[PDB]
Amino acid sequence: GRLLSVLLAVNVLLLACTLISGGAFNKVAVYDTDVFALLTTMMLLAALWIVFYLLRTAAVPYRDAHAGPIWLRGGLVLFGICTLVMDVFKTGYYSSFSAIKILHPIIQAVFVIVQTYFLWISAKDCIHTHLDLTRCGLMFTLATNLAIWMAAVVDESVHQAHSTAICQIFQQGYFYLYPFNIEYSLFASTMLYVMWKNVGRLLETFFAGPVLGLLLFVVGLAVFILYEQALVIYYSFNIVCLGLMTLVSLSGSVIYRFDPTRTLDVALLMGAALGQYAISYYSIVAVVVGSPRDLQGALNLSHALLMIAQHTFQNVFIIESLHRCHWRRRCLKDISLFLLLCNVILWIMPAFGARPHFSNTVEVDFYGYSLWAAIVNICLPFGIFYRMHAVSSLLEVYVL
Amino acid sequence: GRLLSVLLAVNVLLLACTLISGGAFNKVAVYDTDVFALLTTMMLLAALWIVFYLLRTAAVPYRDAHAGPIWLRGGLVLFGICTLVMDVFKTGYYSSFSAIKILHPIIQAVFVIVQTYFLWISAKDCIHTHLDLTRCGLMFTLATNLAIWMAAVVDESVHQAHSTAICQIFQQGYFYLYPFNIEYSLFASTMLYVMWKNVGRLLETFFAGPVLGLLLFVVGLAVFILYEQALVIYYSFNIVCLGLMTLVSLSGSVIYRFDPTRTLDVALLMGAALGQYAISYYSIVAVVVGSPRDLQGALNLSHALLMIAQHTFQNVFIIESLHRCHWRRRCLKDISLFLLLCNVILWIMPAFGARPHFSNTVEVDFYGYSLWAAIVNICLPFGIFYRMHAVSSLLEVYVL
Repeated sequence: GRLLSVLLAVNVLLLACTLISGGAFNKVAVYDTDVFALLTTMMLLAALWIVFYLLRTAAVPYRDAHAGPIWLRGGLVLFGICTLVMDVFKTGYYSSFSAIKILHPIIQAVFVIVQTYFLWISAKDCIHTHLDLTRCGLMFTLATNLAIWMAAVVDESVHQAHSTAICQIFQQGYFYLYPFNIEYSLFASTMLYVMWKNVGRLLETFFAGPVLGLLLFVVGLAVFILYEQALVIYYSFNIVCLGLMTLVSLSGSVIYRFDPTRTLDVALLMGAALGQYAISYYSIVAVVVGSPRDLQGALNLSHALLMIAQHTFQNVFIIESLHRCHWRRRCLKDISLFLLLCNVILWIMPAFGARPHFSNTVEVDFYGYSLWAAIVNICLPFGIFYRMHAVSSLLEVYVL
Repeated sequence: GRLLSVLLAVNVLLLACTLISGGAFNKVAVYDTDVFALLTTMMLLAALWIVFYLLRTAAVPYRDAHAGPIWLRGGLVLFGICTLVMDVFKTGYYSSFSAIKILHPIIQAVFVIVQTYFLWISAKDCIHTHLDLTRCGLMFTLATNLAIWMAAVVDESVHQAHSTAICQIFQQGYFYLYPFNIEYSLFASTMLYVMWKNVGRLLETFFAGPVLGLLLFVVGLAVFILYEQALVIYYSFNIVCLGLMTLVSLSGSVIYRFDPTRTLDVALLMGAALGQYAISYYSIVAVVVGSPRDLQGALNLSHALLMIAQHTFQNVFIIESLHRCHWRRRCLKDISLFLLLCNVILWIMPAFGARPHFSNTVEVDFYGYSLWAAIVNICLPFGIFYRMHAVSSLLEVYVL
């Protein structure tokens, strides 16, 4: 049943994985035609099951509470809208001409609309019935989102590596919104998995931190808009933000030392941080084996090490605060604010920034454009997910 | 605790993964020096924990029964000995000259000896104490085996793609035993994971089948020794063996239709079959997008489809028999014998055969030598694992 559903998801996802990675990395010709045909079939079958579930459930005597956190649902709709805009540019590019290539955007739009509505209205639904059928359907939808994710990463790693009409605005706009589509796939997959296990079950502040964060929030805005090289202040600000975050988060852990449903929260928090760990690890290798000891190289190495340290210490601080000061209660409510404001800026740059991010120029010549682009496309969405999860967790700590 | 141990394993394995895949696929120079330094550190720390566990346990009031099946332990020792022989060729190649390169074989030999002894004498041990410390140690050892597995696959996919003294016998012999080392890593990882969850818990035949299998067993021997191209009888025999296996396994399912601790057994059986599914999927793509409709192409496509069908139907037959004929009880004991004999030959060819296997010549020009070799090295060990698991399961069915 559950194992069968898992096996099904894995087996069908494995079939998509070889089709996506076999027809794109072969030598004779790029066979992406069957990739779109299978992807269209997956969403159409996934959408058909979803509407069937909606029709037959218009069952769930008890409702979950932590299954649908607002940050998860909000990101799904925000990236779901971006996926719809991406599909508009998808069809807008198709102003020429194969048939399944044109079909793919429309069926994708229908699937994302239906899936977003279904997840919004059934995020915390504890299905007590049709357990056998729904588990396969939920897992099939989970594999569908991961199949789109895998295809999107491969498609991005091919067009970006290899770099008619007004299409330029339609093409580049379409290719700019891919990370948002990948973000939607990651956001849809985690909530589908949350519902899959949720089947057949019944269950005052100081005036120094926020101002420091707000100026960092304001200065962080002034940095990435400036670039919309010969600049080293982007690294300087990021080091200061990460360095301050590392010390501030660590200090909060010291204060606690001086004086349930969380399992998924830690797993998502620690698991999503692996995306930045991997990027930093590749960055560290590229600077100790590649570029010499220069200003840019030293700045990149310090930025990667500070990213690792900040992720680790913020994670341990959030974990400790989740488990749990006459004058330090206001301080504790103040530490969370500085990190929360500093997490939003560290969310904006990777998400809304350009695909060839500034903070990676050595790992470009060290790993090549294609390999480094693939690594970034695989890992950075986990960084965005971690940023949102950390913002939500810091809001929870402030509430507590 | 358990999650922390998992996180630890994942985090340290992720660090090894980027180091192995970053220092080998970069552009300036192949930085495998730090790969051996980290790998040596991992086993040395893993070996130190294992002997520490052995010394302090020379605790476990109750013993598991299905945790250490004989096929799992036997394969570990068989491939553990092969790993020791591989390490002998490893040091035997080092008849020149860096320092850690020479150290790596010796520490690997110590680690494999200690780990094989530890797994043999503690396969079914239900650790009721030191749960926190042992779980991290078991998971760290699990990541150590996977780190060696990942390094072995990358090392194999690099030397094979790029193709002094008598070393030729020392080098080629060393490079021939890599799949056995990878097999040991897969075998060590699964039993380490079996013990990780086993912490803090208290729990007559007919005369037509065997002769058909025995001649197929004998003929199968006569095939692969012949090659130790212009030959198409290897495909002809494999199709006959797989075709007969597909019909025989399916027929056994029909007879049943006419009239607990297994969760890991199905997961290992179905999960390991993914290795052959992936190889077949890549083979199917290479023949419908690449080579035209020729004798070799049609034979390869039929072989891949028959592999998929045989794996699926054998899996469902084994699963159904695990859940569970006045004159058909002898038949049921006879169906298992034909598949069991036919699984041994289908085990011998991928394991003891040459690295450029005969059954893949199109997926060579379609995917390139490097990509196809990497795919085969990733997937085929799962096929060998599945063959052994199927042999053990068919023996169990014959006993039942």
